[PDB]
Amino acid sequence: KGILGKKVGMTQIFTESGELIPVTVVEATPNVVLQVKTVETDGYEAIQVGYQDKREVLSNKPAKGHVAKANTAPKRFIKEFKNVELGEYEVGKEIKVDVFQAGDVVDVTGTTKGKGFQGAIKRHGQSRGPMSHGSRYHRRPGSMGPVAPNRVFKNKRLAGRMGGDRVTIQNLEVVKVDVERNVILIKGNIPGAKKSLITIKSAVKA
Amino acid sequence: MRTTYMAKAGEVERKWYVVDATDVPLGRLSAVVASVLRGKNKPTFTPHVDTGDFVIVINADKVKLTGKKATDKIYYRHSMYPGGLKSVTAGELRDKNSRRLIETSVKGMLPKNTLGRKQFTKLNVYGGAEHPHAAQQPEVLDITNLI
Amino acid sequence: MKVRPSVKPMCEHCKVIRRKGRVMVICPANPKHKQRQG
Amino acid sequence: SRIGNKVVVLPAGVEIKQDGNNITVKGPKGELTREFSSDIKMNIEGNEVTFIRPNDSKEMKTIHGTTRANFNNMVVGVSEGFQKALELIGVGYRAQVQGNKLTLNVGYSHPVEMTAPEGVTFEVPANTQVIVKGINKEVVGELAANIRGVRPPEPYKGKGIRYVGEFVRRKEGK
Amino acid sequence: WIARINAAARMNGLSYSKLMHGLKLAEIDINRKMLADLAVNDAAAFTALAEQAKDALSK
RNA sequence: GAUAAACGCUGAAAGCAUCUAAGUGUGAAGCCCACCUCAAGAUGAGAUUUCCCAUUUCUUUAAGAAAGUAAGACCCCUGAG
RNA sequence: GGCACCUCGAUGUCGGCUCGUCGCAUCCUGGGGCUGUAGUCGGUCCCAAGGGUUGGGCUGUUCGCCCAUUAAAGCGGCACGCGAGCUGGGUUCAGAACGUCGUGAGACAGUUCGGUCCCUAUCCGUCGCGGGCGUUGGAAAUUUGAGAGGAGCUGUCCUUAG
Ligand SMILES: [K+]
Ligand SMILES: [K+]
Ligand SMILES: [K+]
Ligand SMILES: [K+]
Ligand SMILES: [K+]
Ligand SMILES: [K+]
Ligand SMILES: [K+]
Ligand SMILES: [K+]
Ligand SMILES: [K+]
Ligand SMILES: [K+]
Ligand SMILES: [K+]
Ligand SMILES: [Mg+2]
Ligand SMILES: [Mg+2]
Ligand SMILES: [Mg+2]
Ligand SMILES: [Mg+2]
Ligand SMILES: [Mg+2]
Ligand SMILES: [Mg+2]
Ligand SMILES: [Mg+2]
Ligand SMILES: [Mg+2]
Ligand SMILES: [Mg+2]
Ligand SMILES: [Mg+2]
Ligand SMILES: [Mg+2]
Ligand SMILES: [Zn+2]
Repeated sequence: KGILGKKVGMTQIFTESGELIPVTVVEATPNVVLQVKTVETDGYEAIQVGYQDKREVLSNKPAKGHVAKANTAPKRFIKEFKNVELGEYEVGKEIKVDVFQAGDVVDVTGTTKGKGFQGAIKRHGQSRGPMSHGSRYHRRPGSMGPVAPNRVFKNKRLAGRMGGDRVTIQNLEVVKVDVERNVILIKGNIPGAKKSLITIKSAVKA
Repeated sequence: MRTTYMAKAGEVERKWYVVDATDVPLGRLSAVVASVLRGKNKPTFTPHVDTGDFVIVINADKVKLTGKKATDKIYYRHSMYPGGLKSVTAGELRDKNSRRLIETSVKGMLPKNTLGRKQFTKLNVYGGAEHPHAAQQPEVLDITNLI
Repeated sequence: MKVRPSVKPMCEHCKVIRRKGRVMVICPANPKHKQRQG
Repeated sequence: SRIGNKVVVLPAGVEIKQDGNNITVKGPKGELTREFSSDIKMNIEGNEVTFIRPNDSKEMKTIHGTTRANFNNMVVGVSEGFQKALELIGVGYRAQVQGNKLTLNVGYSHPVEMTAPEGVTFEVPANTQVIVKGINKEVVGELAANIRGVRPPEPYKGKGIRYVGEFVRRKEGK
Repeated sequence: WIARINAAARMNGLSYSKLMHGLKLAEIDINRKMLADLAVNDAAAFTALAEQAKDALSK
């Protein structure tokens, strides 16, 4: 099971028995199967899924031709889902949030929020040097290494661009599925800025 | 008189040979194959020009490993990250990636330069008896008396 | 198990053998006499 | 004074079917098949089997006995079968078999279930007695040792699963 | 030249070292520059030399 | 899944014994997977779906040079997650 | 400790901070044999380096003692890793004083208070980010995974069962 949606935001919900839990709202207007890949043709089995209708002027003849088989408008996000029952899927079929049920354990993937150029303290959780006692060592990344190699070993962690990484959060709970609104409520928080693409898949560890 | 022959690129015709690796020790197979790839078997051999032939190696899964090489011959590789030394045994390679076993053995026996790297591409290794290169009309290279 | 460079029979029931390229001593009488060269 | 030399006969009416390799011995208990080394030449008279080695080198002296021991083991299992008898000892240790499934209660927080393949079966004359039975000696012994291995005998009170009649050294612990 | 003579020698059922021994036994003074040239340019002549060497080796 | 120490099973050399020689099994936070991420500049440059479609001139048997273009992309501009 | 082979047209010296990385003669956790192993705790040897391996008091200290913890609070290497990354308390530059030695200037066979830590990174290396061309018609998407990186710890309680 899987679906593509957009991160709407975070809120909270009272459960039965009165517990208050944070939830992330993921809106997933029905996805469309654009292509089915099989061992015969592609060497591996998967379904290609399209989400979020896109204006025609924003699309291409190559892109419009690709979604023609599924008989749908251009789609902004196209992703593949592996390890499913291909026979149960076919081009043009729609995937809705009702595929998931409340209480299902899912894996949620997204692209972490960008943070730009960041130093090794924030990027890698390193320790500052002292702020007083004559210290002139505050937010620096630490020794580059021993003398003997006459070089710096790879994975010496330094400043650089932070965020914008694919991150998967495992074993999250589906709290509610509002099908008329195409909304899935996930307990907890998930990666990504609001309006960014979010991928919900049934937990691999389950 | 400075009349010694020198081969040119493109003038020498490169033939296609099939070598059967079945029950042939890895190194002795590679040594004879390496010579073919370099052109050492032909009188037109010219060190600065590629004049060797193409070799298809079939049945690489059945290549022979004498002694305890199957479990005690270890192929190390380093990712260049600290503690990045990775190892695999020759026996494990023969069962799962027999092309790599043959290609690695032959690679070591070729020159480590542009020409040698070019000559290595003319090697094609297959685990099993069949290859996709019938279009080249390869001919059998009998190596029983060459090893 | 005793692991030592000098493995020798300790009583009349000790038997010297070799498994997988190592001199070993095995005794059906006393498990203390079990030895492996190393 | 040589196993490889000795003669094997065929009691009752078992028949052995030869081949380049993978000899086959069949009879009342079942069918067996084993892949010999091609260096030990076998003679088949009406009811007597004799194996023959090429030379007296260490390598050939070793295997000759093994083939004859292997072939003989093939027969006695087909002809009379093999079994191992285990007598589990404990204040409340008990056994029970349902079909090809043997469930042990040997003091663990959980019961132990043992499964037999087609060539072996469990008898269990009593709940303190287990008897593996089958046609192959490697499998019977190996399975018999797994049952023993679930709870090997211990030296202070004798508890556990022991082979019937095996010597179990006991310590006079204080 | 020696490498080229070796390749041509083997094509005539002979190793380089045996060919030079056989040519020496046959009193042939052709040098390696000339032999390598015959190996490449005039193979029939190289074969005739190889046969004389093989004849000398047998004698 | 393959192993370490370790424990076998069957088994001979060596009528016995024996985990080994052939044959066969058990066995670790370790090894290879399994989980996460990057990844064909993986020059060995992979695969799949879809779009454009065979133009003009000059040289020429040339994998020619040149010119409008097609699909498409960018410049520029309003911006931001 | 011995030697005096590189460096005296200078290779910056202890401890600490920051960053680690490697070895395994393994501190913890995992597997196992023997036990003078009843059980519970242990001893000892074998395998094992995957991860983990505390905060304080005193001292410049390392070390060590102590307090309180912990599954444990391992031992070493990397110019006793790391000062063009930091600190500069210690290591007697110039001041001053004590004990001591000296007729003395001064000195240590010793102590004491106070005392300037420069450098805009060219190259390789490291962490990020672009441009070019390639990948053999030109394009827009989706991809396989050669190979690589990350992660890898563990307590306590209940139950089985007094
Ligand atoms: K590519
Ligand atoms: K100096
Ligand atoms: K260290
Ligand atoms: K122990
Ligand atoms: K470790
Ligand atoms: K302190
Ligand atoms: K202090
Ligand atoms: K130094
Ligand atoms: K400094
Ligand atoms: K420096
Ligand atoms: K440089
Ligand atoms: Mg801190
Ligand atoms: Mg400051
Ligand atoms: Mg270097
Ligand atoms: Mg001794
Ligand atoms: Mg001297
Ligand atoms: Mg200088
Ligand atoms: Mg060790
Ligand atoms: Mg420095
Ligand atoms: Mg005086
Ligand atoms: Mg002094
Ligand atoms: Mg002051
Ligand atoms: Zn003994």
